[PDB]
Amino acid sequence: ENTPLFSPSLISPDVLAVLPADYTIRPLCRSDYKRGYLDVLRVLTTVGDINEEQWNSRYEWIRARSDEYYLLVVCDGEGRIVGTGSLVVERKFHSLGMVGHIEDIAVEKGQQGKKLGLRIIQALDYVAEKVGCYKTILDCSEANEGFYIKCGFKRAGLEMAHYY
Amino acid sequence: ENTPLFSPSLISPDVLAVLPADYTIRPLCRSDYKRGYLDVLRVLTTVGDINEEQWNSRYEWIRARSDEYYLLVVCDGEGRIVGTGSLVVERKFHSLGMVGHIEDIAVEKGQQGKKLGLRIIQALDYVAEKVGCYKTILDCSEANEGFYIKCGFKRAGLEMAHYY
Ligand SMILES: CC(=O)SCCNC(=O)CCNC(=O)[C@H](O)C(C)(C)COP(=O)(O)OP(=O)(O)OC[C@H]1O[C@@H](n2cnc3c(N)ncnc32)[C@H](O)[C@@H]1OP(=O)(O)O
Ligand SMILES: CC(=O)SCCNC(=O)CCNC(=O)[C@H](O)C(C)(C)COP(=O)(O)OP(=O)(O)OC[C@H]1O[C@@H](n2cnc3c(N)ncnc32)[C@H](O)[C@@H]1OP(=O)(O)O
Ligand SMILES: Clc1ccccc1-c1nnc[nH]1
Repeated sequence: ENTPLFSPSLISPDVLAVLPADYTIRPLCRSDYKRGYLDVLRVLTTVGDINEEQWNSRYEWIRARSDEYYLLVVCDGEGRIVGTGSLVVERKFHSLGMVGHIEDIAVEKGQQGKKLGLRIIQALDYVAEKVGCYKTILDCSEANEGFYIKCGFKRAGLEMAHYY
Repeated sequence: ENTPLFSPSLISPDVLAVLPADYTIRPLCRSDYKRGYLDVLRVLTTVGDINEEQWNSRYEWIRARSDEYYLLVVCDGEGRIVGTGSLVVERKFHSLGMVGHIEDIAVEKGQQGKKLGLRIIQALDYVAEKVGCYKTILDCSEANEGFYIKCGFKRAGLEMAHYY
């Protein structure tokens, strides 16, 4: 239940080197249910009650796709998840090339503005580079553009949406 | 080898109703190697030589992920693929919700400006709706924004990119 979602060898040594004392960034593991992962997600959207059975099934589902869905967490060294982010690696049918997609970055409100979001993005960029992505992309609002600029991203196009 | 990538029941009846005579939109199948699929892709990027062995292996790879990677084609009714597009369905770890991502839309140059790109997008939107996506998103350049506006998309944010 402490078996990481993906290899810890995919975590940037340079990011680990600059985290606050006792903090770590690491792959999700199944035991993170107990470390307040869903609480960090509540920064992003309303989540809902989820029980350990459901968590365990959703964890086996993502683990079946661990060559695509890279979920990592920032742990405060006291058993509390305080940040998360996702890299989804799109393996094309670019001479069969690969694009990383950054998704669902969240930092607990009380821990915001301490570079933990930057560290999460640096870590997801390092995963994507390591697995052979030529680029990482993400969609953002006009309001958090300046966050992604500080993380070394540049405007590349427009996000278009269609609602049902 | 005529076994479709995904169920033909996911193809919009309304789109099939308005295609030019003898044209169809349908899931990719393994035999599409022989119908000039790679030629349509050359509208998007430079592809390279790929042999039938490689095609067959890449086809089994996508078929293993046919709950995520929905590739469809426009067939002219004379054995020629003249358009393609992809829907990638992102199943979240939104109360475990789903986002469609439209990718790699291409229409052969000689068949452009006849509504085949619109039909491809309408068809991919219908797949996403049917499988339970709350929204479909895509990234585009400023130059083809007006194409997506005509297909019923609206600007929703910015695409940011990070190169290696
Ligand atoms: C692709 C997606 O994930 S979109 C969803 C993004 N997530 C959310 O909107 C959820 C709510 N917000 C958050 O969780 C956080 O505020 C995040 C993840 C956006 C940013 O994380 P934080 O830990 O707060 O930011 P962090 O301190 O790492 O920011 C790095 C730098 O960007 C700055 N910054 C942070 N947010 C913003 C912003 N919205 N606009 C401009 N600058 C910003 C920080 O002040 C810091 O600047 P510095 O280098 O000059 O110190
Ligand atoms: C998310 C992604 O896939 S990004 C990659 C997009 N693909 C490419 O750039 C590859 C090259 N381009 C193409 O293959 C095609 O031109 C496509 C797929 C962009 C559009 O396909 P087409 O079949 O040419 O367009 P289609 O005739 O369906 O266009 C529908 C309407 O939009 C119009 N239109 C098409 N392209 C554009 C454009 N770039 N700007 C504004 N309007 C456009 C058409 O004239 C038509 O207008 P109407 O309803 O008034 O007749
Ligand atoms: Cl294409 C895409 C775009 C944005 C977010 C995720 C995806 C994806 N899901 N599986 C593979 N790729």
